[PDB]
Amino acid sequence: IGINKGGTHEHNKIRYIAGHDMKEANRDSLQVHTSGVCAIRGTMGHFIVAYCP
Amino acid sequence: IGINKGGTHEHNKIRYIAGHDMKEANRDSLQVHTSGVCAIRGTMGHFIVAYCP
Repeated sequence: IGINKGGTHEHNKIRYIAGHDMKEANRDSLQVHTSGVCAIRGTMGHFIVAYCP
Repeated sequence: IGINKGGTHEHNKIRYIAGHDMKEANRDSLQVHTSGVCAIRGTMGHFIVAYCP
């Protein structure tokens, strides 16, 4: 998470690559959830850390 | 619910109070849910009434 073609500190941007070309997307649409509705505390880099039912 | 600095019967005006001021918000985002999603019937004032699994 959190790269804008370079080092940056923010929480409204996610990167992915479709094919062999890099792309963009929005972090606010990111969601991780088990059988029940789940929530995200706060993450940085490759890892997503949270509580979850 | 349903107060816009005065009495009104409506479905798209919710007030949330941060600090010692008054603020505007939309009722459409009001959702109550346990592990399963609940069902809102229609409410008035300080009270909520609903079915829910």
